[PDB]
Amino acid sequence: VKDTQAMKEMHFHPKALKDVKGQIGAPMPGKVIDIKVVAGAKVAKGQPLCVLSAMKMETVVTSPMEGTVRKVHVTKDMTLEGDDLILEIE
Amino acid sequence: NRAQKLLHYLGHVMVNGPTTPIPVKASPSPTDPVVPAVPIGPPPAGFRDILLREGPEGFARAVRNHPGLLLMDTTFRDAHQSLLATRVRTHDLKKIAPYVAHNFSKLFSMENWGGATFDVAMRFLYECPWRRLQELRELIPNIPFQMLLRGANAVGYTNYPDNVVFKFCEVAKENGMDVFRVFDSLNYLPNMLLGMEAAGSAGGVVEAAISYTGDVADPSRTKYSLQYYMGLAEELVRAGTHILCIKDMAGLLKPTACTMLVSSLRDRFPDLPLHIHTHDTSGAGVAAMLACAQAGADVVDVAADSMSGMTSQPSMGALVACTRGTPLDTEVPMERVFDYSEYWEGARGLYAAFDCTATMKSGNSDVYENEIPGGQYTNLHFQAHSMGLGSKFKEVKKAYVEANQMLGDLIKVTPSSKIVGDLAQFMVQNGLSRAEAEAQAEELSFPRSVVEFLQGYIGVPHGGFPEPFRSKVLKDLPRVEGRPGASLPPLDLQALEKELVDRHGEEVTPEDVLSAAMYPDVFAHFKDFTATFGPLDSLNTRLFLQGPKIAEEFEVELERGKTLHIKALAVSDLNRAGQRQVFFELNGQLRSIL
Amino acid sequence: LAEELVRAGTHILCIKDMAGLLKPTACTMLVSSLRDRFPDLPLHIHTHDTSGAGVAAMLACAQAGADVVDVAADSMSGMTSQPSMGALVACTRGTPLDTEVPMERVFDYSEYWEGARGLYAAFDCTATMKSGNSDVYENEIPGGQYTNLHFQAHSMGLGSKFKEVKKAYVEANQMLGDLIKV
Ligand SMILES: *C(=O)CCCC[C@@H]1SC[C@@H]2NC(=O)N[C@@H]21
Ligand SMILES: *C(=O)CCCC[C@@H]1SC[C@@H]2NC(=O)N[C@@H]21
Repeated sequence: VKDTQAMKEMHFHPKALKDVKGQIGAPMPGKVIDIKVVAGAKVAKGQPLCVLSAMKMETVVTSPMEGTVRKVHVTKDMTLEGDDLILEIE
Repeated sequence: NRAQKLLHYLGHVMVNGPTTPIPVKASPSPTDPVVPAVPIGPPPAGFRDILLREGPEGFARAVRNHPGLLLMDTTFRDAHQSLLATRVRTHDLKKIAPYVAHNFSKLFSMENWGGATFDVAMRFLYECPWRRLQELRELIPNIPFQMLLRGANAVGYTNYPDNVVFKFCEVAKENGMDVFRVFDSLNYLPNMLLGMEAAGSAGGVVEAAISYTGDVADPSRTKYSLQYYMGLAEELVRAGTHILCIKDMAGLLKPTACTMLVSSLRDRFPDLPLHIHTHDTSGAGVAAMLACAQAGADVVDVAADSMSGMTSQPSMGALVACTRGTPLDTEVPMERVFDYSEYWEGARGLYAAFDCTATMKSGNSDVYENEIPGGQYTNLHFQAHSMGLGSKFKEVKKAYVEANQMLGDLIKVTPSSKIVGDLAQFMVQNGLSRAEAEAQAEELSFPRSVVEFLQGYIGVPHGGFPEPFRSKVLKDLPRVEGRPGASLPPLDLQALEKELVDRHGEEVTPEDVLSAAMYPDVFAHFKDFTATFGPLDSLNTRLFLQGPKIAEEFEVELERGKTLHIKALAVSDLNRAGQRQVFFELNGQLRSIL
Repeated sequence: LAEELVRAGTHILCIKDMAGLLKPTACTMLVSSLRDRFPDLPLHIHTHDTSGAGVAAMLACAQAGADVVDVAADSMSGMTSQPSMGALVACTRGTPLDTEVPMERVFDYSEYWEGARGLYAAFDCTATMKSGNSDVYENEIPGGQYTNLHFQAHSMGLGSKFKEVKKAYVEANQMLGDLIKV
């Protein structure tokens, strides 16, 4: 008998696919310190745009390619896990 | 309002839980360690009186001439990170202090503080290290202290201005500190000279240690041969010291390496007493230490019986018992050792929430491949757990060797394994391999600490580091050359006092100013939390650690003459807005806490 | 005793130590003494790493005259077990004794046991043995019984006062007199 009281749990958390290079994933889990790029802005090669903080770790996000961003999936001060959708660069 | 703040803190513990992250879910046992009976009289005379009556040189040749072997007990700094997570409270620590002062005088010097102790007492341990030294000065007026400092960057993990180091060193020596230890992560001589001259400027015994890495008896081992050690030793001795020491975190000193190194070093310095520091990780540390003692050893670091082995130092009992019918003649009674070990065996179970032997569980041979520091293994385990790689703990350390090979075979102790630890953690977190991480090292975002290391803020390695990798990572970033501290802009800490006073400071002492200038944000964390919840490190370690139940009457001696008996009479439920109420009984007073 | 045994007629002679009380001095003196009038018969030593410095004593015995050595796997060593593979294999590299056994294979052999020991969670040294204890000289307790002794005492229900049970052992020994217990 298929149970109707399963109540499948909803979690969002946009996962970043490895095949797509424009999609950006978190190298480590942690909390975003700050974001350096607002939506619809221009990004450069080898330029920092986001910083991650852990218990005793800090990571700064380096832009993968050249272009413009479309949207910022992460806004500010959130618990981020590794390799999830945060920004896209075009 | 202090008692009310304490009751609020205890209730918050009971309903919510301990604030510090608990690595392993274990409940501390209700077994009170036995405090040994101590003599009434004053502590005997050791070697502190000799140094007080003389200069550093007097203490130096007093050590050198003495017939016998000198004991470095490390049951207060080394054993913590060697076994636990350097996660011990001070309250129970002042329970053998009269016993150590009174029974133990043949002891050379004691390892009170540490940089790790300072960091943990500013981050997680809600205590003040300057106090930690201050109340401990008056409990043992017999034996000199020994504290682990380093050359370029005194207490933090990145380089710091020279004047700042000058002021820490002078203030620390002022507090009553006795012996200064100085080293550097690399073999960078200017850092060593800076630390030596700081230790001298404070005024006192300046002891030099150097890291030992690789096999010095293997003919194949060519990067770190005997001559490289010898030349560096000659540099250090011309620099100007009092006692010469060896740093061995991984404990890779074989008996043959022992004897050859000791004979070679003593061969042309039969004047400097020698200090040896090692960890019993391979399991054969005791025989190597015996050979070192036979050859030329002067100061031998030995651990307490119940916090020994595993990743720790050799125990008291084996060293004392073997050296019975020999001229070496440690000449230290072992009956006291038995009770001291019994006290530590009781006290160790108090901290079971974070115990490496849950994962460690055995001797762990096959470290020559890993070459993992003894004082960093459990810390890496904890951080991997916190990030969430605790399940793949074996895999994380499988990636340490490859990161070491990426930046090459270099000496790794404090800011030299943690960066490679970050490298291995990244390696497993992205679940990738070495050669391609080398290949795509341009776009792949790398941890910032690794970038700072490649910048050379730590210094220049003895063997260098690969050019394509530094080119692909550093890319277009400005690079600091030579000794960064010399070009580093010295910072001023006077405005620190004014800013602290105008923000939350009302009686800040210069030592607190130093602590804030060293680690500001976490200092604010400490102070503004201790302002709300009241004065901590006044209650029993076990009582806070469990604090799990009601109708338990426990007394907290915040001040003498104030028992502050606390009886958790009952605990209520949710009234209207997710706020509960608890019943406490004071010494004679009922309090209803929310 | 040894001369009587050799007059009886054997093939190999063995020295047993449950508690691991061969000091390096006692090691070398005893081994040389036995080897003095018999540099032909095979000699064996079997001890337990109970005190903690058993590796040093075993090395001394090997250097003097030892022939056969009892050594356990790394994950089943220490505490009150026998000396580990790793120490003996590693120390005898630039040494004429030359154990000469692939240490890489011993590594995996040890790892198997490190993994496998976790199944028997019921049967272990546990909290009675967080660290290798000394005062074995004062206890005179065979290392082969400590686990069975604790199991039996807990079976009666003396696990709580397991401490007093073992510090009663030495008075028991002297009440019967200093005799060898195996
Ligand atoms: C943070 O939680 C405290 C520091 C943990 C790292 C410690 S410091 C001293 C040891 N050396 C090392 O690399 N890790 C250990
Ligand atoms: C009963 O529980 C099993 C036999 C108990 C005796 C064993 S024999 C080997 C050990 N050594 C000792 O003295 N007792 C143990």
